[PDB]
Amino acid sequence: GKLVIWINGDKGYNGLAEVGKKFEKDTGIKVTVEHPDKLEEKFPQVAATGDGPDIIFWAHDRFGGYAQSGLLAEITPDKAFQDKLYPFTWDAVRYNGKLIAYPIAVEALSLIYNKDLLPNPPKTWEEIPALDKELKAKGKSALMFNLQEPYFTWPLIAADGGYAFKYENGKYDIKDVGVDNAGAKAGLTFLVDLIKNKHMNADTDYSIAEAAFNKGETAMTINGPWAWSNIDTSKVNYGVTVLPTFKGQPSKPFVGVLSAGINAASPNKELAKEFLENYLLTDEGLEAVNKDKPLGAVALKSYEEELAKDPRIAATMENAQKGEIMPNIPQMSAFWYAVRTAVINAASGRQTVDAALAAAQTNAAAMSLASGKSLLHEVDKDISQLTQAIVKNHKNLLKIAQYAAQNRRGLDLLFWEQGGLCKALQEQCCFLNITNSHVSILQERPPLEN
Amino acid sequence: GKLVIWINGDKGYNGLAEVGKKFEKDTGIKVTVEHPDKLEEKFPQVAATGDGPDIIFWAHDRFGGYAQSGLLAEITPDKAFQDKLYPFTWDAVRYNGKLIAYPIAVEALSLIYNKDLLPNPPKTWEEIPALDKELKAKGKSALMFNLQEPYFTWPLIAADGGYAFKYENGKYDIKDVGVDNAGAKAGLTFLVDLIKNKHMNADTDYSIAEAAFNKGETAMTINGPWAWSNIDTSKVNYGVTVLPTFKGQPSKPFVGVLSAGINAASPNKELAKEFLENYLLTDEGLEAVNKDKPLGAVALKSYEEELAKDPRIAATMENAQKGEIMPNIPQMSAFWYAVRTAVINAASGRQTVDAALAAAQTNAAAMSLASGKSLLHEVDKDISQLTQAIVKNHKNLLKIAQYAAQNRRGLDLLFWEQGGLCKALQEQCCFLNITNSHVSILQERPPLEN
Amino acid sequence: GKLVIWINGDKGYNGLAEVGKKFEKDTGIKVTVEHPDKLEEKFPQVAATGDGPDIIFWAHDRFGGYAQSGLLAEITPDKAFQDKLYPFTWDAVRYNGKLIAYPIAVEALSLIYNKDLLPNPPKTWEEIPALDKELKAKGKSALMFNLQEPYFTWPLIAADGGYAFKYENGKYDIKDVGVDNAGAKAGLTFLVDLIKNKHMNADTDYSIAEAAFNKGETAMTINGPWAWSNIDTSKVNYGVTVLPTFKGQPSKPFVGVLSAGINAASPNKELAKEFLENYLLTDEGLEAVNKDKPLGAVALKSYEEELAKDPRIAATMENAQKGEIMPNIPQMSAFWYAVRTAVINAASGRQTVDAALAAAQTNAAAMSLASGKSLLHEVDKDISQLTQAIVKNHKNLLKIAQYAAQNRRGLDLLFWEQGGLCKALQEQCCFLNITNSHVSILQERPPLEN
Ligand SMILES: OC[C@H]1O[C@H](O[C@H]2[C@H](O)[C@@H](O)[C@@H](O)O[C@@H]2CO)[C@H](O)[C@@H](O)[C@@H]1O
Ligand SMILES: OC[C@H]1O[C@H](O[C@H]2[C@H](O)[C@@H](O)[C@@H](O)O[C@@H]2CO)[C@H](O)[C@@H](O)[C@@H]1O
Ligand SMILES: OC[C@H]1O[C@H](O[C@H]2[C@H](O)[C@@H](O)[C@@H](O)O[C@@H]2CO)[C@H](O)[C@@H](O)[C@@H]1O
Ligand SMILES: [Cl-]
Ligand SMILES: [Cl-]
Repeated sequence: GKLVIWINGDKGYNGLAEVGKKFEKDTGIKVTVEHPDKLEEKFPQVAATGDGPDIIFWAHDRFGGYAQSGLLAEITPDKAFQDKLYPFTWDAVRYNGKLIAYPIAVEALSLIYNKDLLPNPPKTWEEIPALDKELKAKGKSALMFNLQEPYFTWPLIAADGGYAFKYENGKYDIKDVGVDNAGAKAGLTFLVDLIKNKHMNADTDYSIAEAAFNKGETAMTINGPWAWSNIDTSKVNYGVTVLPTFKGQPSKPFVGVLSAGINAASPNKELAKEFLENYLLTDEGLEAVNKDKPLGAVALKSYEEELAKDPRIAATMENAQKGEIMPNIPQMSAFWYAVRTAVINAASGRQTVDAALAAAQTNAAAMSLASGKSLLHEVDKDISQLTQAIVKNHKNLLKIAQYAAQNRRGLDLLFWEQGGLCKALQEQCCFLNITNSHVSILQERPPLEN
Repeated sequence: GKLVIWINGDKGYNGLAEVGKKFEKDTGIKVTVEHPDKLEEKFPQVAATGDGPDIIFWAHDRFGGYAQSGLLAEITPDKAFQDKLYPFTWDAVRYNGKLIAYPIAVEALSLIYNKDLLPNPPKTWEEIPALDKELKAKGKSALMFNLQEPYFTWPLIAADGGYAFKYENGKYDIKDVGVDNAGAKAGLTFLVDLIKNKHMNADTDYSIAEAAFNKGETAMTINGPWAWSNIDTSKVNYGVTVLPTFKGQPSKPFVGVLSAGINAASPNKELAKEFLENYLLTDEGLEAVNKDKPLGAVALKSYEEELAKDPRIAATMENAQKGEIMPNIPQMSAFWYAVRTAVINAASGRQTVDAALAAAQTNAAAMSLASGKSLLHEVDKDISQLTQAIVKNHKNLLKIAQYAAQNRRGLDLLFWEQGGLCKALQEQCCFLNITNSHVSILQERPPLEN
Repeated sequence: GKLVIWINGDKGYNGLAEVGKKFEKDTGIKVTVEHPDKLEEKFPQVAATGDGPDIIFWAHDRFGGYAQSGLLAEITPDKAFQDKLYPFTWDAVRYNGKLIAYPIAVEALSLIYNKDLLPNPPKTWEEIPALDKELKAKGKSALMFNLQEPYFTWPLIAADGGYAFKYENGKYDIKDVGVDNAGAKAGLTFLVDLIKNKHMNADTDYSIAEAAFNKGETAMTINGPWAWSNIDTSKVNYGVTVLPTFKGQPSKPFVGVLSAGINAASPNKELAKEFLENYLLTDEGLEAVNKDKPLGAVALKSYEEELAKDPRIAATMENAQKGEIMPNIPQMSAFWYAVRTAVINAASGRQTVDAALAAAQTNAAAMSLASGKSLLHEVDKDISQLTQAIVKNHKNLLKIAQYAAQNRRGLDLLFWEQGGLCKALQEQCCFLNITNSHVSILQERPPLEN
């Protein structure tokens, strides 16, 4: 009989906490916003047991999976309301020919540079290397951004050719991935060469890249609206514009439409519908959240009209224009996971651009029972070994125990006219009651081939 | 040169032990019947190594898999003998266009109620809730049955729509499952609501549900022929009739034809053929087993004629009539496993009806090497941790040992004119020979990514 | 700026070490040959990280996989050079319609017998049993060979029908395997019957079978050119001829074209091209390696002309003629692995010919997330158990520690006018600083279902 919302801790939550009050005293219903880590992973797990938030906030790309796993309820926006929001963002939230989430805003990474250290930014990726040179001599760097999430480097990977799944005739092809073609390699190798050439680090993430640009330690960065807020507060004269090109090709970023979905396990299913339909998705609702952390190109037509006239937003849309709309299909988590590994491995040097990118593709396929078996049998040789080790420790323990007991025996004899050892020290007596049941249980332990 | 049969401990084994004697002294060949737990799982494992019984008894549904795994021999019933048994039960035991087992009897769950506590039983599922109310007030309950095996609750899941695989044009479609559609959810949610509303328990199984109906603690129950025996012995006036309806739809139970198969690793392959063809599948053979535990609608035409005129049997057939014939395809074990998990999870509340039922479906598909890899790598982070723990224990052990040795040192000095410690206590000396080889082996331990 | 080659330790490496010198002083570039165990497995792993050899030597069958994993560079043999080598061996090294390795020689197992113990060899498999009888009476055996690698017994498995993948219309069909058909079983059962009948052992490998034939302990053996060298040195009058027939059918051996590939991670990519194109693949290059360990039917036309006139080579080609060319497709490692398991299991009796051969086939398919899950959950019940065991050991350790400390306490009291225990023994004091951090870490340990 309440209402709980979940949003990314990197978005305008306190701003949503406000619209969360408008609902409370104007409806009485207590709204509560939460922002946990690994949100996209947590929800599906807690939601699966009937727990979790009534409303979930995340990009549309991973909703199809939550829907496939049957975790949310189909929303029912009255044919009228559907015309308050842009049609293209409605599709982004329509899975299996049905609506599964309320689009909130359109996001697209952009190129943020500090006009005070770089009045004129680079129009090409190819020149950042030599540009970083000049700045490194001055103490700072040229470009810094999160290298932990494929989301950021992907725009470069797609630039010269890379692509998730081919959208063949209004239908994405799962057997048609393109994470390991020419364009792909090209992009990744360049990015890596950047780290290889000390222009970039790899242990670098979000808080690391964010704190650096904001401290003026770097001239460039790649992010989305939500960031702008913290830069303003940092009094650094920044500028938002189109992303650099690669091999003459514009960086193709993956665009996502942040959405609000309704936990199928939710009892307050209408409370939500009305909170989003009549409280959030309003010009004054989108605004409160925006004052907290820029949403970008909101879906509400009325609000986008006086938001689109802003350069930071115009550039975000040009970027999304240059990019592609993320797919819905449940095969995203995999895809994304595949690319996270490639990028991290290739960058960390644990893999090669050619090797990493290949794995990504080939691995998107089914593993034989054989491997599962081999895997199985393998872990056995393993577990078994831990056992004997454990088992052995027990015995030795015992050998030590008896040894101790014996010594203690001689003591009691020395302190006999005292009452043995414990009585002569006038202290609580100790006791070697030693027993390890699991020791045996682990020996019986049937084979894992069952 | 002998002969061994395996049957479920819940069926008429001692009755088969008798026909097992008719074979012995009338052929000399010693027959032996066994009934182990997890029979359907055990056989494939022991049979795989050439061990196990010459003859196996279980429902036809899982024989295709034993045949696929190449565990049984094709039977050779002479075109004449095939007309002693009902044609429809012959199909149930024909895989890949070949015969793999001898059908014994047709089984179909029914509704058993105690006429003395409920003269008139419920014709609908929807009324058991309120009916359980009246009885709970009297001390007993309304319905109780095994909730550990999908077999029992399935009739409800299929009732309003659920289905294993769609039989498209004389061919079952593996890509066409129906464990997560409307009818499915409907049924499961109701069943769960029954437990949710304290009308039913979930930790409840066979022996629990069987002992309750037989003790008169409950008015209803769902089972098959084999059960009737123990009720008779319990002097409870029971009645067997059609299963209740759900949403106006009759509970569709999965019918199985208990069969006898021949271990391909069997040397006494003809001994079997003749034991089943000329000793078991005879009116007097089926009868002996029947006196032990009701087989149901046997396959032997002659015996079914004077068995079908029995209400308990008429109702069993009406039930099977209302239901569907179980598929042969090796993809049953999976399917069944999928539903066992759904039902147990949904009931125990560990999952939701919508979440559980979905898993069942989506999981019937292939997992990426990625997951296998992720899984792999994951278990590593794990195993490794156990190591260091183990490893650490060893060291501490040693620290303790030396500590002990030292103390012992001072003792020998106190009891020096005695011969040290051991000599003064005049007892076998203890010894700290401490060594854990596996400790190192576990350190070397290559990564699991190989 | 160097150059490293990897070849099997069972081939002519020192011979290649020589041609490795011709390159050095005639180019200055230092060449180094290595021969590690599990080469085919090692390379893909080290090559994946950018390490490993610039050139890899192994049969063509597993190159497609290295290419699929993107581990080698496409070679560029000038249209002219391609006519120095036999066209059929060029195909063997062409994957995805591109060249990935330089063919070196064509290999095909043969039948080696000691003319001095068996002037006339068996033309059929069926007679070795009774022939082994006569010889066993004389102290020796009839046939001995490596039973650890499917490569050797495969010629028998394919003889009467077995086959990897069906080559349908210039295209191998992955869904069309034939490791579990009639011919297959036939062959395997016979082979096994050979061991079952004490004519053959199963713990038998290469060094075991090689040392026996060379010591004159056996009259026959199955191997390839590389072997001949060691027999010559052993002064045993051997003979190389066609393989025995099975059920009237000639043993169909799998032929491989030993090839040299170029690590895609290689900086000396041209150094290689020139080492193989102008130094190795020359009549004098092939020769140096040949003096070390027979290559067989080399690919260099000029050298094959005066090599083919040799009986050992004529017979090798007749054998390959009777056999089939190994496929390129990455699905070989699996296939091979599948057959290694079948043969070892069937032979060791851990499985039956019918059961083992089936697994091989059915397992070449995808495993459900279910199994992965079941597997997962299963390992949990496992890991968890090891924990509590470990955990328990810790506690007991502690109980022992305190016990020890206490005893020590009484000692210090006995040796008080000495300075306690440590001071009376005038030795470094011991210390029970006991702490197992992982103990807790392992308790927190989230479930593996994440
Ligand atoms: O990097 C993989 C990740 O990419 C996208 O997530 C973005 C999200 O859309 C943005 O709104 C912002 O919060 O940052 C995320 C990356 O940190 C996908 O939407 C997401 O599913 C995927 O895992
Ligand atoms: O619950 C899954 C289970 O269902 C069927 O097994 C029945 C069997 O047919 C009956 O004869 C009786 O013994 O009880 C079983 C359930 O306990 C399937 O035949 C079986 O394969 C499946 O696992
Ligand atoms: O037994 C499986 C194994 O077979 C073939 O390997 C042969 C190789 O071709 C020969 O040149 C020689 O070295 O011995 C090997 C078997 O020990 C396949 O080429 C190989 O991939 C496969 O694993
Ligand atoms: Cl002690
Ligand atoms: Cl331990």
